[PDB]
Amino acid sequence: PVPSRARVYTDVNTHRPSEYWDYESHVVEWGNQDDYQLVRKLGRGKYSEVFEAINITNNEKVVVKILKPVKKKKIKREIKILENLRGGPNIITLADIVKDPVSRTPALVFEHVNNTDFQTLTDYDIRFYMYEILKALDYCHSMGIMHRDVKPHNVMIDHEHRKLRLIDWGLAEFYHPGQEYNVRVASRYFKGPELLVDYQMYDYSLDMWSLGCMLASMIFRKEPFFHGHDNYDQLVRIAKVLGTEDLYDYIDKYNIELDPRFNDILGRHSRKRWERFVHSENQHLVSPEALDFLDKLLRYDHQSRLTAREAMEHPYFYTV
Amino acid sequence: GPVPSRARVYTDVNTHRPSEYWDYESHVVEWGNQDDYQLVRKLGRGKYSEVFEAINITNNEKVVVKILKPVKKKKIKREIKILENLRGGPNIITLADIVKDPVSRTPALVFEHVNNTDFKQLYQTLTDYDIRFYMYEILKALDYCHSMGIMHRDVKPHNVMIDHEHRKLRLIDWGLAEFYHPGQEYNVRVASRYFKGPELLVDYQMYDYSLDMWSLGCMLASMIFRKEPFFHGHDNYDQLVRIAKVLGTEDLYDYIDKYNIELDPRFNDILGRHSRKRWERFVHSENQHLVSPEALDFLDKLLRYDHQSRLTAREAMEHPYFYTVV
Ligand SMILES: CCc1ccccc1-c1ccc(CNCCc2nc3cc(OC)ccc3[nH]2)cc1Cl
Ligand SMILES: CCc1ccccc1-c1ccc(CNCCc2nc3cc(OC)ccc3[nH]2)cc1Cl
Repeated sequence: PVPSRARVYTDVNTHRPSEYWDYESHVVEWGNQDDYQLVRKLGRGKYSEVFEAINITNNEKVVVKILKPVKKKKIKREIKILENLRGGPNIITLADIVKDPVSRTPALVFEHVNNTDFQTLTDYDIRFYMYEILKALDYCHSMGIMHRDVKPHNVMIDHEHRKLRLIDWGLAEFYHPGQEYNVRVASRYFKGPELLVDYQMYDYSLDMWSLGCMLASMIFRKEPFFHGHDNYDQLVRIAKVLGTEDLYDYIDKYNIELDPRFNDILGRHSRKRWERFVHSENQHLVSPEALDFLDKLLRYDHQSRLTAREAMEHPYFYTV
Repeated sequence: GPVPSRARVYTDVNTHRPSEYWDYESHVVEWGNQDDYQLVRKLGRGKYSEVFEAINITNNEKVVVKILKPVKKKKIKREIKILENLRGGPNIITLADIVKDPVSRTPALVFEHVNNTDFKQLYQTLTDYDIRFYMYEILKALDYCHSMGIMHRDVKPHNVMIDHEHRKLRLIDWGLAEFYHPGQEYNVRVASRYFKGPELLVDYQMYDYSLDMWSLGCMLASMIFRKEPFFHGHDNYDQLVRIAKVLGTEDLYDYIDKYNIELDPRFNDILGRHSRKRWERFVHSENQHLVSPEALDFLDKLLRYDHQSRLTAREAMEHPYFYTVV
């Protein structure tokens, strides 16, 4: 395959000392979890359990994410990235790194977030929160980090305080030009074309594809927008909207070899117009600006997608 | 008999934990294969250990291998359990592996590598800021291990490794460490002569984390005054006389009376009568650049006969002497 690199923040890690991006060499100081009393379980992840807790030293609520130590290297990676991004705009704030004295199970302690469930959402609300996610993305990309798991589940919102946080940095990675990354990242519905066609030299632009999937689901009230039933089928769902002509132009541009599992399922599909997804229940959220912005996000060619900084200057945000 | 005493902080941390945490005799040690490590050079030798720099042949990383002379099996289980409990704590030496050589079957502990700077030459280059910085780093380790219900019981310069280039500090050699249980009567034959707290010297067995705070105080005094060691006893009885020559014999009697301690008759002919000295007395041309009212106030609050009056590690971290450190 043809090599590729990010159009923005290409060498931000290259120009930084190894201590910034060498997470394997990072020394983790595990404090005592006795300073936190667990209150209740909030939810479960594939390798984590999140709890609401109280910091007994200052009577403040916190969130404790207890990690199943399946891969030690991955825990070091998440901790290093969270430490590097700590305090960045709309990034979940790592407050402490602790282990229970008896269990010795790794646990991450974060700032509390009064997560609203979610209906009454306005056109302005979508622009507002989309801009808030872009602030987090332009910040983490500028810090040489790809989130690689952008989806609604990883965005916490406190609608009362108009506060948004990008969470779960467990799949995040440092961007190095020319690096070949594992494509088994992100959640099925939000996997970029690059992951599905097994193109390993991807970049921050993957997060922009995921953001586009979120936008399409909201404005069209179709969740998920690209509803694959497996990783191969996911690419077919994309092809049913974007067309198969541009998919071949993409794979040809990067000299990608298509897995033979696509042979019997891909078929032939026309490129659809975004206006076709507009209906009576969603028309109050759709506008020419929204469709133009969406069109500039959902592109097979990762290099042609808007960057988070370019996306922030789009007319769709002129009102925020 | 003597008046009972308990720690002012972290009193019941082990009492409220399941026996698995502190019953080291029942702990099952999994001894791995030492073939993954090649010994490079000897770093130093302890009374019952030899510490080597080694290379982990599976990942080409340097490690530290402590080969223990298995004189007391229970003590090895204790050290292993404590190191396992504290594994990953701030400024605590990190146990990486537990191994036995296939032929020798000698117990060996494998730790994270530490680039130990020789301070015998950099003792002269240290600044007031450096002493406050490294003292704060030791207090992080102590407040952490105490919070984990562990007393180190051998706090001294030899058991503190510093990589000055990276401003990295590690509290090592947990061979004498013990689990704190309120009301437990401990062996007083712990720590190293110069660093022994008065509780040990007067054979008061019901001591606690505060013992480590006296030892830290001896280290602070030897550094800021450039007097190594600060309390230079020639035997364990004489060590108390050297402390009394500074702290005075009036406060020593107030201490033993408070806990109804019986003073060993071996003290009769050597203790004498001594005035309480002012800390400013130890200031001289060679060390004045390391001394300040804050430093002497902090030292005065560590070096107290009464173990209960000494600052805890958490109280010590909030002292004005540390206002200048992160
Ligand atoms: C209105 C903004 C918006 C624009 C476009 C597309 C979607 C959305 C959106 C819609 C809903 C949500 C809320 N997602 C909830 C996130 C969440 N995981 C959690 C995990 C937990 O424990 C594991 C607990 C609470 C959690 N809470 C976030 C977002 Cl960003
Ligand atoms: C400025 C730091 C400081 C502030 C206040 C009082 C003392 C000190 C201090 C001064 C020097 C040192 C360094 N000690 C190194 C100890 C050490 N064990 C070793 C064991 C070895 O084999 C078993 C080999 C080398 C070793 N090397 C530590 C400390 Cl904590």
